[PDB]
Amino acid sequence: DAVFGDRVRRFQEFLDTFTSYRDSVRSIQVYNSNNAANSTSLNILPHRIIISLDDLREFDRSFWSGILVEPAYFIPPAEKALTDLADSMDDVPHPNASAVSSRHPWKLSFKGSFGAHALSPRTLTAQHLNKLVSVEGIVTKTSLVRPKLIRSVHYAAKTGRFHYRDYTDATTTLTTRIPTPAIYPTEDTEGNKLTTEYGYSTFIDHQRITVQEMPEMAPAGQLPRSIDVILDDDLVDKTKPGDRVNVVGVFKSLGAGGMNQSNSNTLIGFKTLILGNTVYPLHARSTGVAARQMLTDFDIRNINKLSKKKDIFDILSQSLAPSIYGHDHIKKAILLMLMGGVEKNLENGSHLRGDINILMVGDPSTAKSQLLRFVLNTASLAIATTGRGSSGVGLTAAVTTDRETGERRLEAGAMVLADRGVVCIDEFDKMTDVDRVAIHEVMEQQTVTIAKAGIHTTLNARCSVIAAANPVFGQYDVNRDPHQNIALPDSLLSRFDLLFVVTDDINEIRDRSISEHVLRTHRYLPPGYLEGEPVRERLNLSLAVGEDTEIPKLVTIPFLRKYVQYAKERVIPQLTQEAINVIVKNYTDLRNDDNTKKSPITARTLETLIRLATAHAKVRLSKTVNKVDAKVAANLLRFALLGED
Amino acid sequence: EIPELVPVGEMPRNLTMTCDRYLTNKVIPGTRVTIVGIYSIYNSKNSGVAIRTPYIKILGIQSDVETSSIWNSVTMFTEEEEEEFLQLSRNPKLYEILTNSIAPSIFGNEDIKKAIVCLLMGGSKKILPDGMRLRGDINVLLLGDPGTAKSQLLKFVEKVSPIAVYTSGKGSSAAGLTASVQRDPMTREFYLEGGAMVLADGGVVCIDEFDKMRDEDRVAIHEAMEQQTISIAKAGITTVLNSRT
Amino acid sequence: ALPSIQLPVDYNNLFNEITDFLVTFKQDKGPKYMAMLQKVANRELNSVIIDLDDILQYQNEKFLQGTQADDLVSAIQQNANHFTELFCRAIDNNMPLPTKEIDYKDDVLDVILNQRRLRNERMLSDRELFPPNLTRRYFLYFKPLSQNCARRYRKKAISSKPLSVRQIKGDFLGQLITVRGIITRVSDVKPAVEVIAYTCDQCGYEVFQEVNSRTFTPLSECTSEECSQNQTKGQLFMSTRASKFSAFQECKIQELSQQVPVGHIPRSLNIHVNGTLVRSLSPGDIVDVTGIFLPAPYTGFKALKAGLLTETYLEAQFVRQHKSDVEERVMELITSGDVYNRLAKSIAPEIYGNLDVKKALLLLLVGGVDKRVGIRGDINVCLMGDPGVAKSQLLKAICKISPRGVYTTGKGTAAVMKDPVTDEMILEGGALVLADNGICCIDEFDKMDESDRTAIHEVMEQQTISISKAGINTTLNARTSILAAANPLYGRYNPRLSPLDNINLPAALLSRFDILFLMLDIPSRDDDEKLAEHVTYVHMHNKQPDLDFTPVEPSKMREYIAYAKTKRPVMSEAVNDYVVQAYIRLRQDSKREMKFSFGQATPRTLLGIIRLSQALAKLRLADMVDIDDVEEALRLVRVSKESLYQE
DNA sequence: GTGTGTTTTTTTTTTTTTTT
DNA sequence: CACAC
Ligand SMILES: Nc1ncnc2c1ncn2[C@@H]1O[C@H](COP(=O)(O)OP(=O)(O)OP(O)(O)=S)[C@@H](O)[C@H]1O
Ligand SMILES: Nc1ncnc2c1ncn2[C@@H]1O[C@H](COP(=O)(O)OP(=O)(O)OP(O)(O)=S)[C@@H](O)[C@H]1O
Ligand SMILES: Nc1ncnc2c1ncn2[C@@H]1O[C@H](COP(=O)(O)OP(=O)(O)O)[C@@H](O)[C@H]1O
Ligand SMILES: [Mg+2]
Ligand SMILES: [Mg+2]
Ligand SMILES: [Mg+2]
Ligand SMILES: [Zn+2]
Repeated sequence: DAVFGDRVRRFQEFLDTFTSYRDSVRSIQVYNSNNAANSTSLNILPHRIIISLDDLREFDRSFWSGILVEPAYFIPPAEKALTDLADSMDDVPHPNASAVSSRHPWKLSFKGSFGAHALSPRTLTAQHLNKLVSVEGIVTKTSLVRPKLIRSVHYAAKTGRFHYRDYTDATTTLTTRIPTPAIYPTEDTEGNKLTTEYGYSTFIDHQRITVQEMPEMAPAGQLPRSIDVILDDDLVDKTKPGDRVNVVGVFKSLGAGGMNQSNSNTLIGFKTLILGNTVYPLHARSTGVAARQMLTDFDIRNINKLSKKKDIFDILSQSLAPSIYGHDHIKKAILLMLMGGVEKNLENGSHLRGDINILMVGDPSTAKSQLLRFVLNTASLAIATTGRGSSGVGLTAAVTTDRETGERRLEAGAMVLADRGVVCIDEFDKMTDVDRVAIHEVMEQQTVTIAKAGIHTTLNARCSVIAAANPVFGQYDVNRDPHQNIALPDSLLSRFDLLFVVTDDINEIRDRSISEHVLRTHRYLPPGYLEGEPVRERLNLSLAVGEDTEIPKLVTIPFLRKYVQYAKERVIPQLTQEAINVIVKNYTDLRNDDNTKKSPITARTLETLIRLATAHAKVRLSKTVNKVDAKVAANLLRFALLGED
Repeated sequence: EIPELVPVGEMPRNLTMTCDRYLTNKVIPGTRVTIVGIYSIYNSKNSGVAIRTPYIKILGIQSDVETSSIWNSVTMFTEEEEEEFLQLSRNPKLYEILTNSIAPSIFGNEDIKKAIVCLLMGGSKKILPDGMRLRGDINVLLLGDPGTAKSQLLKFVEKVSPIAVYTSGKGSSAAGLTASVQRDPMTREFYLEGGAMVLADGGVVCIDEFDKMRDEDRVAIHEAMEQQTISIAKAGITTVLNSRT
Repeated sequence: ALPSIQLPVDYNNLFNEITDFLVTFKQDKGPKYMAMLQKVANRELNSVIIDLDDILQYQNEKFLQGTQADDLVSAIQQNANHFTELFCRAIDNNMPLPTKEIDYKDDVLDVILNQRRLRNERMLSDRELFPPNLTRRYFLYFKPLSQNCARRYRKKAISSKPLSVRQIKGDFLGQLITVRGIITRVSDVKPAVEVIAYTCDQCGYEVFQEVNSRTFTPLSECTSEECSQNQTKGQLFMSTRASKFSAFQECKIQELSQQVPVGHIPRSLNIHVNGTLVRSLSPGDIVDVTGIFLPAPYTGFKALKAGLLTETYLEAQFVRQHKSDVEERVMELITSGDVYNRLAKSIAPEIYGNLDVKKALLLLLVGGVDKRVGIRGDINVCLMGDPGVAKSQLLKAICKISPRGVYTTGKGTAAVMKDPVTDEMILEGGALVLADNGICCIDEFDKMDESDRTAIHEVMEQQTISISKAGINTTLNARTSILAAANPLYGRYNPRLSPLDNINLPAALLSRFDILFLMLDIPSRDDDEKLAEHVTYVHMHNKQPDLDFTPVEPSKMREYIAYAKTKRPVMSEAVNDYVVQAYIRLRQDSKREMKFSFGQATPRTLLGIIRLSQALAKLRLADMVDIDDVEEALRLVRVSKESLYQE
């Protein structure tokens, strides 16, 4: 075990070389000590340290190569060295009589460049076993959090002595050791009865998730492939199904593969999985950034400056989908949806939803699906759905069975996963009626209920619904009222804040402008691409893993996403009496209007007006709603209903 | 087994085999290959007495549609055949040669043959920075009187196209065209199995008897023939795969 | 080998200080816990609730005068299981003698004690025998710490902070924690064996075997000294009379909707309650349960299959629910506030207009009483209304204010059988039976299938639903007041179209309802304006625009119904005469109207009028059914009938 | 002392198919 | 795997 000590001491020398890790350890220890000294508080920092592989390579290339080649013999010594360093500089406070027994090993985390070890579940060949690799994918299945024993403490009530027995498993420790029968020793060696001392025994949270590659880099004619990852201790519950992620960990192998006289000729392989060491939640489909995008002070200052622009609303609306010609009011409604109004959690169980749900029905090839595709590519949490390609069980909740434990469980559907997000439903008229009541309940009360298979639960899906629909006929018939032109119940239409009618009327000047714009779009050439060259995709932009006035016509899409996130987080507008007068006046005028006879205008339209005013106040970043918000909301609603302007 | 080699009134016989190392991921389902291997035996414990499961251990593959993907989405083209392709591209009458090379047994139908050539070539896929994409496939429908070799044209297209799936109008279900949610018999878990049109990813699907589409089955292709994507939300599975067919 | 570790807990000093605490604690009669132990000796109590506040106060007292404590409050939150046995042994050591003439007619354990003592003593002179748990007729539980509001709560006292299921990390195993959550499934009471009391066929010996493993093996081998020395090899016979059993219940508590992060699924936790805490929980309970968090093992062969991955449960110790003085108060409200008008607005303060529908809701909440048969005291109304009218909000408010009130949509009741394969339970409930002595708020009554149609029918003329799974024909009582919130088909209601043609419900079922109202919205200049003002004010202040008396508590209706149920306002002979001529003239005007045929007067309308008058007098003292009562009931009925003929 | 035996599952959810 | 047959 001399090599183990040599690796330990070289790692400690490396740690002393870069004191930033020492400062991070000190900060974590003092934060935990202060929280312990300070009440309804439960936020405790973990015993994990994130290092950069580049610094290790610069200091000792041999150690870095051993880490990236055979981590099973290099990371345990590093963990021991980190634990020794932490204890040495530990504030040595009064022991809790538990931390002495309850071990707290200091986990290791990694970031930086990985090279050929940045892989995908499809490309994870068997040659990478026992080698540390980084794999990107989507979380699809998550087993229930299940603690497991690693160390049992027992008290002998005949000698007054505490005996500990450490338990090891192939899924717990990297180095292979004899599995322990997981039996508590009830008797001492000297015939003394031992009582199992819970609380002083040590258990760790364990989880088993499934990570599969991107559907979009999945090769033609092949379905995405998946691997199993074992998150442990801190990493449990840090991810949920439907999350894009990049995990860094050891590609380990388990099982007997037959080879036990049970299967001598049978050709079954071995169990392969990943013991996750680091999780980095890349999201927003940008391939390298998280959903909660970091906001620099310069970006916040620029956002504040642009908030003083008079027509910033119009600029952002037009900057949404530049490649989509026209449809300006639709873009305004989309921008309002992406960053909507406030949700009122009233008393006595009353609940007023703040999400905006818009149904837009129109003629074929009117960019109805492309608008939803753009919203999917832009929104922080957007889930795609097809009316034909969807089942209510697969839309809300599915009663499956667990495999790690072997018993019943619920799995989230398409809208539950989109909680606090947006659901883009194409071919809305094509949805099955039996499962259409479920989405109706969703958009009605933002909650689903399950009362089957001995499971009586109520899940929350506070999503914003955008739907694209086609007329009953091949095209819309303006000679008919907008009830028979739609094959959906008017009760289903009522819960939508806005219903947008798209007509593909054949103009000449407008058609010429559309054709010119579409041709300008189609003649675009990517910067790093030549003419007559196929647009190949690799997306291996993860060169490093982890964190490693003004009047512009159109802003960049990531900047717009940052602005939307900052607005949703920061400003909580308050409705104002000046907006109240305008809202009530417009609601009264629209309600008792002759042209509004065909309209379904009811009290829900007042809720739509309030939500639109709140969203428009969010657009201005004003912490209170104002008259201009009410005027713009009334104009947009009047456009949605009548379409005159 | 090859459909042309099945016995009369007999369903095709399946047979399991195993690749190894460099032979792994050499082909994809739907491809016609030839295998030289060892006819081996293993005893599965899953209903007679002293029965033994037969299989093949592979020692060679001879395909004609290249490796996984379309030659792994890159050129496996040797210099001689590439130079021959360049020489063919410089033929001024190449358009006429290709038109005459489409369904030679089918008389006339020159415009249809030229449209088939255009479809087999297809446009260039465009991916804008803003996020939405522009497809590069061509969708062609052939209406007309029966007995005009339209089915023969579809069969020839399926024969000549590197990736092609030929389907019948009546024998077609929406869950069988794009994706089927099936429960795993052993693990009791649901999973997706690619449909007919998915197997034709990057190629072409020749749907005969298009008038015999079930109205609930015909609509299921509206998204995928335009967006080139298939959205599935079933049995706790929510995915959006690509089908550029 | 078994390695050893050193831990500063000092179980011996802790036990001695525990004895000192029990003996020498006098809360601000003698010591409280010595009084409780004496009462236990009097067989007047078998539930020792160890309050953490008492231990904390004892530590506070002795800290000022010697610091003779080791922070036991923090010391037992680390491993409460051992301290439970420590407290049990302390109670047994300081167990007082009985100070009451308790009858010992059923003293089987005492009989066994004295018999075995005499049997041992007759050879002891040569001319522990009993388990410590067996002698105990009591059970000990822990009461969690209250709020501190002091520096002692320096993130400590984990039992004082209500956790959620997701907050229960594996490190908390062995701690005494607490959770806040809603039950979903409670098991039945079952006898779990504590110690078996085998008796040998020969050698006359009885051997005890304590078991805490959820599964054990019989002895059936006379290892007793006499049997062993004689080599008789007698088999042991299990004896329920001398064996010790404990009532047990296994609940399955889920986490509240607020404790679930976005895009996640609520979890569950199994709770093992035993002793006198059994039967203290129901599925419809939202509670703060404090107990010991323990890793229930896969003892047997499944442990080998699974490994170190164990399962967890909570050994609950304390439960706190969340959910004629009031009688004098409701007379005060009656004299001050006009219930007919004030409580009408109180039902739907946030809903503007439709005050008569609110009064009908009050009458339905009160309900008639004609239990004598020869009928029914349930008032039923259907709110067909019009899409866009706040019928759903009215039903939600009724559900939140009516005791045993449940709300559901037409499309989701009914019943199910043997939902879990493992336990194979019997006769699961539904939604209609949930509001047995309550009201069911049926939204989407139109979008409701023939099966539930016949179910709610059988309920409404039977006050009971029935199922026939396998010819069992078992039935579940549901005397539920029916509150329907259907809406006219094809969206908006058509006044020109007949009301029964506007809704896809059978006319027979509709006529059997006691009363029905058309409340459809019509675009006006002022009513919409005032409603918009109301909604805007609610948005401003998160509260109603209080312009009148707005009582909140619904227990006033509870007092009214409980008071006047026994009273049973007797109909007067003049009442019967006036209602009989009322029926005569109502049928006459129904014929002379024959414009919609639904306006025909029926004896069912007479039953509805009788029960409405009964409810009216039920709210107003007793025997108020007179000319005024029947006039009010007939006015309401005629208003409802004209509502169908509105415009 | 050599060699066993469990724990161990068919629900709910899709997809098809014939009637209705 | 390991305790019970
Ligand atoms: N122009 C043509 N040249 C050669 N053969 C032809 C031509 N038109 C028709 N045929 C023959 O006519 C037959 C047509 O059969 P199919 O192709 O199966 O039917 P179809 O023409 O597609 O029309 P359907 O399927 O009945 S609507 C084949 O035997 C063809 O060879
Ligand atoms: N008189 C009213 N007072 C207050 N709010 C009202 C009133 N009428 C309607 N509302 C509002 O309208 C909404 C409730 O309408 P709903 O009850 O859902 O309409 P509906 O007739 O039940 O349509 P359904 O659900 O298809 S039957 C809430 O936002 C209420 O605030
Ligand atoms: N206003 C527009 N500007 C630019 N392109 C448009 C517009 N309307 C339609 N298109 C084009 O039509 C094509 C198909 O649109 P699609 O999303 O299928 O509409 P729909 O869902 O109504 O059929 C898209 O490729 C898009 O480029
Ligand atoms: Mg489209
Ligand atoms: Mg044909
Ligand atoms: Mg409603
Ligand atoms: Zn005996």
